[PDB]
Amino acid sequence: LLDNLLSPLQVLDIPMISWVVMLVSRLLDYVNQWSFINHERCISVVQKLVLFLLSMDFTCHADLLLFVCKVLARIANATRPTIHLCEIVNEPQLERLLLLLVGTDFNRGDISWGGAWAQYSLTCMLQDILAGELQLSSVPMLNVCFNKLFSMLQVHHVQLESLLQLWLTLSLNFLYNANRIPVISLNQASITSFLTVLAWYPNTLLRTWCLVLHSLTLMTNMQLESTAHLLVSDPNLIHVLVKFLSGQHSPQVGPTATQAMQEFLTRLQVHLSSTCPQIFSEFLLKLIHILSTERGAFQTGQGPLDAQVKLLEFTLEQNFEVVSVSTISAVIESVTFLVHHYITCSDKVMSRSTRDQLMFDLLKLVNILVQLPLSGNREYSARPAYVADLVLANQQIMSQILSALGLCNSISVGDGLFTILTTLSKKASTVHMMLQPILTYMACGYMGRQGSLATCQLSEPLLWFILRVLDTSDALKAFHDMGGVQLICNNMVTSTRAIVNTARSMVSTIMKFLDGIHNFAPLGTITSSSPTAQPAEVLLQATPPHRRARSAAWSYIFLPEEAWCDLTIHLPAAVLLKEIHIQPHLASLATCPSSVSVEVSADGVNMLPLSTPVVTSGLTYIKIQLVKAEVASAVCLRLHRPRDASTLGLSQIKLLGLTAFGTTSSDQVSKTSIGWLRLLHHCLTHISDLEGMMASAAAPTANLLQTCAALLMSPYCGMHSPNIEVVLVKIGLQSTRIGLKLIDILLRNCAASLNSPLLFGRLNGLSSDSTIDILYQLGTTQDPGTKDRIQALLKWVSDSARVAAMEYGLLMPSPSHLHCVAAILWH
Amino acid sequence: LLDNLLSPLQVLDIPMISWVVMLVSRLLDYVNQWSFINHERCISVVQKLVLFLLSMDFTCHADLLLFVCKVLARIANATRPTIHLCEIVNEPQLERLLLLLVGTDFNRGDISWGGAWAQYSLTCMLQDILAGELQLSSVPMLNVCFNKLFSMLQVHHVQLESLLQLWLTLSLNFLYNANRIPVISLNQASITSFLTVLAWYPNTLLRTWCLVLHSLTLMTNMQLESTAHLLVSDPNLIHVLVKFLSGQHSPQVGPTATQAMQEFLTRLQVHLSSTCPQIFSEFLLKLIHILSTERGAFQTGQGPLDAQVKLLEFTLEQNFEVVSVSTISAVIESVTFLVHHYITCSDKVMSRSTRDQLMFDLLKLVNILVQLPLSGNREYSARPAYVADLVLANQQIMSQILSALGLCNSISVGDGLFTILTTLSKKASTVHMMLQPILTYMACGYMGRQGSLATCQLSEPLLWFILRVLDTSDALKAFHDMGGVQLICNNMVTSTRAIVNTARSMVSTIMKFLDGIHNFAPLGTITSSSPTAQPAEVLLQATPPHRRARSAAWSYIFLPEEAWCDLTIHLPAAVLLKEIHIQPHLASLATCPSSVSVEVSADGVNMLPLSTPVVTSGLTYIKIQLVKAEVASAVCLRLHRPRDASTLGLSQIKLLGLTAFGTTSSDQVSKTSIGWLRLLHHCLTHISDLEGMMASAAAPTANLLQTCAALLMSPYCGMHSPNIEVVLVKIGLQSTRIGLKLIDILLRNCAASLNSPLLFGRLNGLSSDSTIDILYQLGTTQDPGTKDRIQALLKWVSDSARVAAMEYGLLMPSPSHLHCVAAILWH
Repeated sequence: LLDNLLSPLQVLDIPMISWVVMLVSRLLDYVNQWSFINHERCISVVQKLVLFLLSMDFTCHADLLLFVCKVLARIANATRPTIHLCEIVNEPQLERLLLLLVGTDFNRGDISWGGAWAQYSLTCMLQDILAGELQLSSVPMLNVCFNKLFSMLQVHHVQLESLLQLWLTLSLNFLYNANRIPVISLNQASITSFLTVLAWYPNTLLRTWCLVLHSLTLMTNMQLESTAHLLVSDPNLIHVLVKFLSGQHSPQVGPTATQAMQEFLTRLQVHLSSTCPQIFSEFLLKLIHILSTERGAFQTGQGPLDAQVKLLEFTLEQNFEVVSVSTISAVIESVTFLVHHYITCSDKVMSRSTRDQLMFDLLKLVNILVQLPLSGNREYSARPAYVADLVLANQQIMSQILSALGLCNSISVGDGLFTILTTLSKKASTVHMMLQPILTYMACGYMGRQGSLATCQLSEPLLWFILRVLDTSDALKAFHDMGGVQLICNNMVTSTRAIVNTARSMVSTIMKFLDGIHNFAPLGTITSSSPTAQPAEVLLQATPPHRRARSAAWSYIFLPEEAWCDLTIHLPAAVLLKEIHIQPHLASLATCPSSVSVEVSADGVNMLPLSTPVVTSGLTYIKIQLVKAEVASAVCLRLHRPRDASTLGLSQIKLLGLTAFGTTSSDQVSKTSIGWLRLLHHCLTHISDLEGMMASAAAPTANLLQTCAALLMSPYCGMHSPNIEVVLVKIGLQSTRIGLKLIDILLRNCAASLNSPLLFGRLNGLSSDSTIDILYQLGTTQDPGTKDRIQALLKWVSDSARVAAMEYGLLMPSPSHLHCVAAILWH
Repeated sequence: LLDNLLSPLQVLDIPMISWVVMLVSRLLDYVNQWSFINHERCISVVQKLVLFLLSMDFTCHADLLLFVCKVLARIANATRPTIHLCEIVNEPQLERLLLLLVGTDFNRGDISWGGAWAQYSLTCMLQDILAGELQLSSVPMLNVCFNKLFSMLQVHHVQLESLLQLWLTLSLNFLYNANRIPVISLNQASITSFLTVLAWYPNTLLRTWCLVLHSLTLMTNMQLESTAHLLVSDPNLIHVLVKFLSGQHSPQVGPTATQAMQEFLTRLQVHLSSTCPQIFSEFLLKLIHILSTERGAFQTGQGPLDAQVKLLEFTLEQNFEVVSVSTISAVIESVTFLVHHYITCSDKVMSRSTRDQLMFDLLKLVNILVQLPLSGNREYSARPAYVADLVLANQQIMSQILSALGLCNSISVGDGLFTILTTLSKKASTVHMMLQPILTYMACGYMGRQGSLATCQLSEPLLWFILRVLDTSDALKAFHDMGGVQLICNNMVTSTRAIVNTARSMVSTIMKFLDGIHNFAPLGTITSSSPTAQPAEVLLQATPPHRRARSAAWSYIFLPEEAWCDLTIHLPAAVLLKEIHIQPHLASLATCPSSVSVEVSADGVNMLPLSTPVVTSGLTYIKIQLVKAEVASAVCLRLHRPRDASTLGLSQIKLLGLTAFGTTSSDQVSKTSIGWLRLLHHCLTHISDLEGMMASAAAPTANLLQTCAALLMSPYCGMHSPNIEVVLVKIGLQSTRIGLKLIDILLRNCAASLNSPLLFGRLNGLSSDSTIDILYQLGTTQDPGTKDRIQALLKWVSDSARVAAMEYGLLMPSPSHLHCVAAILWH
């Protein structure tokens, strides 16, 4: 009946056909993909049903199409030798059929031919018929058709997303699995056109990308040169993966997309492993280089951080043997520049309640790369020189790394840099290779500047690294041979001139005599630029409201056109602001500001934003820490209207910091000259057998003893007094002349002998346990100068006596130093 | 006393000096900027105090420095002829003093010389001394010094941020104001080096930018060629403003930075207005072009949207006379490409609870630009041709605009495009200039493709535009002369072949006989991949929990390493999912997911992410609307851990959509061929005097009447039946032959005479009010064909009679058509 009703296709009574198709559908379904709807004569009727599907125009209706598809599938699958797709259609028919699903003459993006239900029904019918099959195989014909469909992407005759979805659906035979061999084999031209289109494809949304990654994965599993090789060897693959990784939605792509990318890369690695894994590792390194280069995704903070971190994690497990040194060095250089920028461009505030992980993973990758042995000709990682040597010889890379570590303080990004530098030192061909960049760094100031008072930036981490490099006698001897001792001694003198001591002295003491951070908000006065706003004085109260206070202490009603509310807190006097706490109304977190822009005014008149607004939606407590404490007599909080409320509710605002003086006034290597002294102490003491040499290198430098004494008589600035004492004794004893100079510095004139050192800050002849010990050791140490030393000591005694019988050192001899001279004579 | 104590500067007893300085400070303060601390001999002591400040090294202490600064300022300001800075210091001294504040040998980024309090005290002292001044003026000397300091930026001897802060502070005399003339005049070399450094400066945080903008503003107010001209004429200014505008923090810069940018641009405009405003307008257009070009900020969705919108708003108020046509056309082209990308790359979901404003403002700018008169030589906007003409002649721009409007549906971005097109038509030199791009667009398919069934995308907005362009007789005549009637008629036939009707027909009726969107969540089964998660079935309940329910209906405890929780809802059958509602626990909005990644599965096995995760922190209700309804038998919600909680709390999840059939199964121009018919009706009816011509152009096209009849007998698809009837009568009457064909189509064979039209879908001879009216009018209209028409009518009667005495049209004559023939004979 249905056969005869359709016979005109090969006048139609569409109403009678409809009744019959519905009846036949109901009978066949009484005989899961079709729940949404709730053997030669068989070939005849199914062929006619396909013709009918192909004949449907605007006079036909999608709802009938659904049943036609359902019945077609069910009949194909009901016959003993299942009817194959190649018995049902021919090539032009199959092509038109698939174009109903994917052609741009039938589908206009959001508008699909026959609607979503028709698309779905057609797909389900094709899938059912194929599955029944999986005499003549239909796969050859599907291959022809899909290769044509892929050849049609470049001219915009086929929609990428629908083609991919369809090819995935039909080739999976139904759950996706990254190890599946597609039923429908695409040819090399298809894969190439696919990559080309993707490289230029402008509208790649996330669903499209997930389809793309799943399909690339399955393509790698096709027997086409393997497809994995074709793909990785194609320049377009890098463009495509860069587009993907370069990106109110979250920047992320979410776990499923990230895992899709991982599965793709894993499949590439696996297919290339037992043949040519070097091109895969080189592809990964080229990719990372592109992402890390200036104005690239990593540098601009673009793209799905989750996918980028996953890429780095995957890359860190790869074997980089037989990789070109050019790509390795390119990635090392881009990465070191990137991480240096990252550490130097750090935001001025921090709010918490990650890109660090990405930077750390890149530094880990660099660590892996610098350890690779080089080939004989130094062009490829091998498998006794190393990539490390090329890096050490690169002055710009080493400068960037060392200054980066110089900007770190006491595993993180700084730890990553330390690990790299430690590796570089272990892998350096010679200790000189490692020392030369260190010495270059120590010989210049900020960003390689020169100048009289310009000296390089030290940090506890960088210092620890240098000490590790200077750990062996061979390293210390080389350091000496390259003029390192003179360099650190000069740097100590210079840096001591170019810093003022921030440790409190007697001015702070006189202030205290005249009467962990502290909340100054309660002392403040709070205003709003809005004339209608509720008085916010309650926000300043030292004691917050109860964590269940049902009504926000303070509320702001936004006019429908208002994006920002402002609250300015004027303090009675400037303070060193370190943190700003904002407590939103916990009971109604929808009224929390979506973001907060902090401006600070030192003079309390000219406000300056601290940073870009911090995102605060979803936070129960907003803690904005100033990385660098700022002098502030006023703080303007600009609170952005909540995402999902017209009122802003706040409980408390705290402005935490320190006063200059009073009770509320509560990395030395980075802020003082002490790091140079710690280096000098290490050189003088670490390898006793070299002390002599080091002392002789150090003793000549002008004003070194005066500076070291100054550091000795300073409040603790990151070096325990005994080490400074040891430095002073070893230099003072390395020769008689310097011994006399040290005695004169301690007892008589301790000042330096606009860029010249001065050391005016200390009274002459002051004594401490340290100077007593030093003088005792100078007196009682037995060597050629001992006599002269005693002599000078006795001179200072009689001189003092003489002045007393009538130089602040001589008008005010320390009783302790006199007693020390007596204790020396006694011994 | 203090003078004599300091006399060694020009041995120091720093303790005695400290006591004295503190006493003197207390006496002077008993005789607001210094609250943070709580006349030739005068020149002598102040000079010595400056020497002391300059002599401070690590043996001196910052706390004393504070009082030294306070006392220095107070003494300078206490003497009758205030002591001027130039009496206190000389050039090298002043330079060192300022370098204490801004030099990189004394300041290391976060580490400042003497600490924040010392920096502040030094600044306050300089400001106080200057203010007292404002015999010899100190301004010349400050000019020298600051020009030197700016010359020192390029070699990294001066920190940009501190130099800018200091120059701003000192030149303002204290509240900042964009109309202030700086006290300290910088020279051309300074401004040039400033711009150069800024162009390359890698670490420009927001405070740096605010300083930069304030200082550029004030520089424009300096009498240096005016400084405004120097700035705008400098290529670096564009690089700098692009860096600024190209950018958990909000992408925005906040109101203060945005206003700083506006003030800067306003000052540039004002300074350049009465001299050379064309270079300023050209600068604005070059800037916008750079931001809008491919891979630029606007295109990549980067930078402070608030500042970018403010830039566009500012630009929209400028006069663009005497601007080069090259820059105008460049910006028009980049902007049209951008907005086309924007409309075509729209996200697949939408969540609400803006970049549109930016796109709309760019389209407004384009609208302003296309209206500019051209100079005689067509190289510069003038002040009777227009930029509009150049745009109309640009095929790529017109294609992009028209396809963009083709993707819009019934002021927004689409309104902006419509406004532009309307302007282009009003400004076109001739109607042909406007019609040619329309006709080109109508002659091709998607992205200019060709093909048998490929036809262009129409939309209600684009259609309205075309009708407005075809409003006059001159326009309709030209449209006819260029073959537009034949084009729209062919397009109607073709598009009708290439679409299936999605309107419900009798299959939906039979389904209903066999028994605004709907929540299918309650029918679903919900699971989590986490074995420990609480059963989430409560989330599916049709009825939400009370809006004050104190305990989340469902909660998920995140393991410390878990970023995502997942909830998969399997539905009993596929549905057309249109929306996903997620109700978080309103009482505890801290437990709301920070973001939600929706995956949908049509087969309920293979999940595909819909889009990148939607940001949901701060939302009281999460409504994710699928722009394109998707078939879904399962939905996987991946909820991201809250920003500030280890538990996720949810009240309800709804999955709203439609079933294919049943009770729950509840822009035609874009999805049908009707737009072509609305155009044909407009051509045939709008200017009665042209009807003849139009009809003669339309009547020849093959299968046109069959298609128009098909559309007539279709369910309403965006065209009321009377208009279709008018089209049919006018064509059928334009000649006797076609009249006979129309009679045969209505009474006998209505089917078309894989790309050929078919129109199989309709029984022959069916009647409606419309066909009755058409046939009546054909019969009773008096003209040459009338007789033949009656004749054919009578033929159909007797033929029918004859078949009855023994073509479905003849075996089933409509009683209504027979009666209509009788009513015709009677008249």
